[PDB]
Amino acid sequence: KVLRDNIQGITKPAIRRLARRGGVKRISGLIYEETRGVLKVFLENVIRDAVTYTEHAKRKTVTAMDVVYALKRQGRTLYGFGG
Amino acid sequence: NIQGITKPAIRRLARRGGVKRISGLIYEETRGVLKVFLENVIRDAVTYTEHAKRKTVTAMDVVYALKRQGRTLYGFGG
Amino acid sequence: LAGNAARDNKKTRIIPRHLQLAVRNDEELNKLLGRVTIAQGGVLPNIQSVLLPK
Amino acid sequence: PGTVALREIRRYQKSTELLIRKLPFQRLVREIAQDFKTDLRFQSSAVMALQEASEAYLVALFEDTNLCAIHAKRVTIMPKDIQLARRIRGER
Amino acid sequence: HRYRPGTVALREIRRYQKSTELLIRKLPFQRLVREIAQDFKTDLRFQSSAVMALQEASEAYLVALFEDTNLCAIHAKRVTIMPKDIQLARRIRGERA
DNA sequence: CGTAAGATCACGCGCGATATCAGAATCCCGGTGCCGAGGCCGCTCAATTGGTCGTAGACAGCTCTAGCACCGCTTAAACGCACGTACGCGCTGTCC
DNA sequence: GCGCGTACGTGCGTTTAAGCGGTGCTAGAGCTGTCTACGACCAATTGAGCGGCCTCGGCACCGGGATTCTGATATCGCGCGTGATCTTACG
Repeated sequence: KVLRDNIQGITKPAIRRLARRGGVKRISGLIYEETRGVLKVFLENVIRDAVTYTEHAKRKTVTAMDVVYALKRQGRTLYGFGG
Repeated sequence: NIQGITKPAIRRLARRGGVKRISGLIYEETRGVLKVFLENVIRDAVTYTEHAKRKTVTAMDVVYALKRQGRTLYGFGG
Repeated sequence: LAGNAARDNKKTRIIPRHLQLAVRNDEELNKLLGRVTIAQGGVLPNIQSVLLPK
Repeated sequence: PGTVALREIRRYQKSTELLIRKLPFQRLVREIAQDFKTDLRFQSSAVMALQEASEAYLVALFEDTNLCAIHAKRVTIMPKDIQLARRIRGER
Repeated sequence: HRYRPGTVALREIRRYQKSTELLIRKLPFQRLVREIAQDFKTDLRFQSSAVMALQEASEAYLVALFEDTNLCAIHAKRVTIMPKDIQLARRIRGERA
């Protein structure tokens, strides 16, 4: 089934909670769309790298190892899922 | 010694950086920052040199140190 | 791109500055050399608006 | 105004549970992956790792954004703050 | 006559951004490098090329830092960089804590 | 006839853009020298092939478990409005 | 510092798709047996890049001339304020 406009699945309360964990107190209105854009860019880069690694492995399923390798590529190493 | 990095030299570096107006305390803050940066890079370079059993720090040591720090430099035998 | 730059600067032999201009002016090369400082490269000419005279 | 903001800050800085909802995030990730190549499947742990990384990145970005906002004698974060933070980070 | 404050600064910006020659005179910088090195190991020698590499790297780093500092100052509606600008820039960079 | 209120023309005073001088910038051009670039010659040292071995990889077949999908249920999560209150914007005084 | 316009918080009301569980189907991953292509190496062969040594020149430098750019001033223009003349109203 086709997928469309899911970027709006990142609802305003979620972004607000995120900023709250970021120590932010007062949030401007225009922040939310900028945050969605930033998140989209980050996901595009990470999933590009992950899908590349998956293609090399000749697999039709993306594995957590792929994600961890992609993150390590971006200088954003992650613990807790292997590697 | 550290003061040998003259205020006007910092002014020139800032100008090349695109700064128009400079504060008085800048100069000293820049001196501190440069001191820290040189400290780290030269620490790594020496570390390499010590491991090379040489009394003469080489340019290759500096290049390897800069690479360690994610500040790769070109033009000295990369 | 460096030869192009050297032509623009009216020189026959490429010097570092041409390499720096070709790299930084080009988006993708600039990204690739994102963590590389080129010796005797210098910086691109860039003056912030508010710093300009009125 | 502003009291519950501090309350929420304390509450969400005490805990670790994820803040972005699970299923919207999964749908977004599936869409983005689809546009890179069709007919991909995901290990749920891969999705969870992606979400962990995204949330960590966004929280750090918001920290830097708040730092930028304070630097401008302001208290409300605004898009230009995010832009400055990402520029200084060397992101594009 | 007299040039209005702030014009020769722009002229110097244009002048220096067009050139690539180093802006810290060599000998003071070299003596600073030797002093800093001495605290890690005694009786050391440096290849001139090594000193030039250090100077290039440091000058480029400082120019980039000043760019970021100028951006920070402009963000605060200001035109003069101040220590808080450098501190914020380095903080966001992740160099300073 | 005579005095008071209103509209228009003339004259005077104040703010802004654009003709001129002048010192500092910047570009172009005649003529010379150089240290780096370019080419040829020797010389090592590097690249290629006859032919062998185990090693890794490709392939095919048997085994199946979490991957996917839907249905029903429950409910925490998400969206719109009253408002007023602190925050954002703009003007202004001071002196660093 | 002062003054004014206002974005959105709390609360309330309303509505909805996100998690649990329950079932059902199943895709290609994972693990055994077959089969086969090829690179390190040894001998022997051959030839090319690096360096030494020659030769040559694009641009720095000098010195001079020519074209440009801010700072200052002053005129033209427009806008605001005041007095004189013409007009209307009242006495």
